[PDB]
Amino acid sequence: FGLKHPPPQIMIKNTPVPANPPTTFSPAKFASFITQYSTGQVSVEIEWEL
Amino acid sequence: ADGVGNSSGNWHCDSQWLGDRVITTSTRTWALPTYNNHLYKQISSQSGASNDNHYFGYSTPWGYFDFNRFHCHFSPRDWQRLINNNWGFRPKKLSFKLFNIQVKEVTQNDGTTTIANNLTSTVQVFTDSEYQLPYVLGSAHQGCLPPFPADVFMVPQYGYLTLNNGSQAVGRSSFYCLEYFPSQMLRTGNNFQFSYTFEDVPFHSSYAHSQSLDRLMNPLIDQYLYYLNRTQGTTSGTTNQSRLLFSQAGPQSMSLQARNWLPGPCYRQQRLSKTANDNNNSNFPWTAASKYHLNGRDSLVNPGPAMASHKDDEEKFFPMHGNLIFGKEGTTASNAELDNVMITDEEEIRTTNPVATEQYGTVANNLQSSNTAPTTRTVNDQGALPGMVWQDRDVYLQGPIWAKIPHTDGHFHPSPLMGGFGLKHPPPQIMIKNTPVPANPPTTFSPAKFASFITQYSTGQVSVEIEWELQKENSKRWNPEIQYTSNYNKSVNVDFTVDTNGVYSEPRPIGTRYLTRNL
Repeated sequence: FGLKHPPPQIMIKNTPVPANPPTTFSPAKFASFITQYSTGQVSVEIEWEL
Repeated sequence: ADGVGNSSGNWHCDSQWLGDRVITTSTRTWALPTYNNHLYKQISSQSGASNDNHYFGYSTPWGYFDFNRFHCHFSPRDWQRLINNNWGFRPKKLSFKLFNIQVKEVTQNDGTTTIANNLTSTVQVFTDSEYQLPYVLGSAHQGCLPPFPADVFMVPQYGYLTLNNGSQAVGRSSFYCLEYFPSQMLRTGNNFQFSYTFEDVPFHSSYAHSQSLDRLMNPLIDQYLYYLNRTQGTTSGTTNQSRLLFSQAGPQSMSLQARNWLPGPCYRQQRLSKTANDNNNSNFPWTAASKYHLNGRDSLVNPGPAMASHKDDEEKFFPMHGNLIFGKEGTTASNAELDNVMITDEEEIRTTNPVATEQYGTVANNLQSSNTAPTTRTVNDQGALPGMVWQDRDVYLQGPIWAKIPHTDGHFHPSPLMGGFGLKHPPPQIMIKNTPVPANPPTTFSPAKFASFITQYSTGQVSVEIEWELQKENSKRWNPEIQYTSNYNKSVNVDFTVDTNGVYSEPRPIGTRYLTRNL
């Protein structure tokens, strides 16, 4: 089936958790994060005509 | 007010364009360490430093939140859209939110480090709505919400200065303890809200002038006012004797007409060519720079009065310390090259404001007579005269938004010389801090100061939202207008995006003044 307005794309992401920052302020880009992942359950349900 | 498994607030960002106003909101992630080991530290300049570079003050364990830059709110597409259709704008309302706060403890036992959650630790936050602490915003300091929403940033440390007699202090100096303020303590689950309303402020002139002060008349009709145009005699035999003669100024003698207004005030600055070899071979800066000194110590006027960068067809000369200079991505902060920086141009105000490199004009300075010929003098520093009309300095996507007008008895033009809107009651400074968590105390009571704390930091999300009023343009110009565009030519990477290494960059400065108006 071709659709002008198909089911939209759901996007998911893990927010970045910074590691311990330097004691003295630095304007440099923060590039030391805590490594972690995520898991969960996803349910889908489609009603179809016959 | 929630538990540990419920999130406070969401990630909003985006912007909304309404009929007469635009709501720009942005969310970022922030980190915060402990500063000065939870100590207030006195800071003096140095022993043997320069007289001008002297200072006395304090540094606190408190951070603060900065969002006083347009690029910390707008986006390149939004900015281009705003400046290509509007004759002005100004802030109307402000909302601020802190949420999703986590306090994380750090442990060190070897070369490795371990980070753990600390659910019972609080965080202190408060806003100086009564404007009692010194205002350090509006000084073009670093550390506002990075231009790219995906960047995680760091909360700058707070500190202030006071009166100093050399490197020392005076009894008139003040000390402010920020723990001496009512502050809100919040754990993982709590959040902080804040709302604010800007006061009345003039619209920013986001347009150039299609006319000029010196050319504001009819190019077809003579004036009915006479002007002295000759002192000798025009007739034969009288060309060598004095005789006053009066003419009427028309389209030809267009520089001798009568006028109503004068160009803005001037404060001359030195000139520099963008080509290195065309300049003088000496270290003249700070020895040939327009500088002002008070209390016996000098200081440099970097922005200075709003004055045109160069004349027409110059495109090569800029005043020394006469315009904002931005840094390109990944540029050293000490002795960078000319091609690694970004010098802003303020030529749009050539019509009203005098050029910075040149003078205001000449004034007679003697009583001419038969024996003595008249003599004039060039004037490079000009104050304020009746009938003076001028224009303010433009603002840029990366430039400052506002500043705090000092609480003094007198003001002439409270518009900041560095940027945009001057406010008597600007958005207050929000300060945030990590409460100190003591380590195990001694078993036997000791009155000594407790100086063994648990090392930990904090992180969270900060949302900001400003509602801005817009002034629409209704121009009767027939031909098209000049506007900001992206070059269509092929390029390795497009402007205002990330490179293969994921580093966001800003290639050029963008000014608001693109549309035109008649004087």
